[PDB]
Amino acid sequence: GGTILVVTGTGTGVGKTVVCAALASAARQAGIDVAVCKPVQTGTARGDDDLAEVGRLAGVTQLAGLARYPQPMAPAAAAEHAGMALPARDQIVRLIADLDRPGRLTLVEGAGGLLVELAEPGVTLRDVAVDVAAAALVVVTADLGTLNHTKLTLEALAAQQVSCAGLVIGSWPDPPGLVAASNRSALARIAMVRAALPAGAASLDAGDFAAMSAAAFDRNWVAGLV
Amino acid sequence: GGTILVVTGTGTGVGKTVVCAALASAARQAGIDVAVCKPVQTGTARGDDDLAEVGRLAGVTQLAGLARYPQPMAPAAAAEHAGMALPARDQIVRLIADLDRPGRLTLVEGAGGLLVELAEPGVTLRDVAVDVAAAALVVVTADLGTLNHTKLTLEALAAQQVSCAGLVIGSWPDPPGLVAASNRSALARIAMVRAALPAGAASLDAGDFAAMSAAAFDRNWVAGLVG
Ligand SMILES: O=C(O)Cc1ccc(C[C@@H]2CCC[C@H]2CC(=O)O)cc1
Ligand SMILES: O=C(O)Cc1ccc(C[C@H]2CCC[C@@H]2CC(=O)O)cc1
Repeated sequence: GGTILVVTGTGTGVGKTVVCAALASAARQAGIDVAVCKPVQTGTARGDDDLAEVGRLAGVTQLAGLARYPQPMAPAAAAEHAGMALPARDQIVRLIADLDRPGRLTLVEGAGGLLVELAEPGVTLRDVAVDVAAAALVVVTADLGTLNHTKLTLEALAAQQVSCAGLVIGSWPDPPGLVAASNRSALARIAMVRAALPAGAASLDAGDFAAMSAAAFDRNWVAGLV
Repeated sequence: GGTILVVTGTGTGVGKTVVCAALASAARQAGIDVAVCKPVQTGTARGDDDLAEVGRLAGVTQLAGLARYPQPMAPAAAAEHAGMALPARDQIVRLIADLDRPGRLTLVEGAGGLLVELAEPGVTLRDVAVDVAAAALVVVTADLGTLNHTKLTLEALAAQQVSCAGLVIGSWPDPPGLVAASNRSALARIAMVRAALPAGAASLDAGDFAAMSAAAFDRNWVAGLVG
């Protein structure tokens, strides 16, 4: 096959989706074919559609999903509220494996943090990454507390031999500030910081977002992904 | 010795200090001698003093500090900003060991989350807990995101065989929305929820705080903490 990368985060609302779009965009601009799988989407009642975000920000067309829940909650809580089960582990893993092909960078977005239940029973994006032999890109914030959450997430990855492909700071403030500046240096000593997306990047149009994305990542690392 | 509990949290600003005071208050009301220690305190330049707040809220007089740093940041960054060094591992252990005595509950309040560096090189409250044979009480929020952070924290505890003394929800909203309610039920399936402090607990005066504290915990769990 090709390269499967799961795009996780230290938590919820840390920029997972915008990073997935940024990497997608930078990889497409490197001539890499990109697909994104988001097996479970919640929050559809209020308009949440992370696949469409990547579609519009990055131009990706291979956008694979299995389930959509109206409530802006955890997949398990959203599915409980809807009275309908989450998808099965086999559906997620097989969808990703069917998406994966030579020459292609396939990004996998879960929901919230790394140990969030995505499929029955208590299957997580970590289990899925083990099953498809994917490495994990970990999206982190620049804010107070990001170091503990990052170290916690990287331990959980290594505790299951899920390789860490690096960190991305989901939102980099202007101008940084003492905590943000200190955190960025401390994060680099924990793992490779592959990018720090400027704050506000999620609101960019497709051309501006592509420009930002190409500049945010190191071309050689992107091109080395596949 | 007695019982040493480290009081940690899923992150920063989740209620560790108020939980430390609430459990100290509850233990003191059951006649248990309580000492609270804060190995590393930052933010002294804006008046942060968790030992002083624990003393204010719970009446604890046996309060032991060690390292203090002005800036309200992580210990490593706050020490580097002040031109100072982090304490060594053995200094934190000595701080705690000197407090430990039979019949006494010694609470060790961390700074930030569990894997925060408290001593060079990369020594965390988890290591300290191994060193002094302490279990860890994990303070959590009820907010969206708490389940992942709680499971991450508990996994990190088990990875070094640090027993989890249970969870405490540091602020419980009244009434709870769907997410808060769903989270409390899910949290109780991953570990014992020892208490759920009512929102605004940090503002209660001494009497109300002591009453809140006595209600928040199961008297038999508190009284069983130390013989
Ligand atoms: O995890 C990191 O980013 C590193 C890290 C972030 C924050 C803290 C403690 C904060 C700092 C000032 C106030 C205190 C409140 C608290 O005790 O949580 C320690 C380490
Ligand atoms: O960990 C918990 O407490 C449970 C939990 C919490 C939040 C999510 C993600 C979703 C939920 C809605 C917006 C968010 C969008 C996103 O962050 O991708 C998943 C599991």
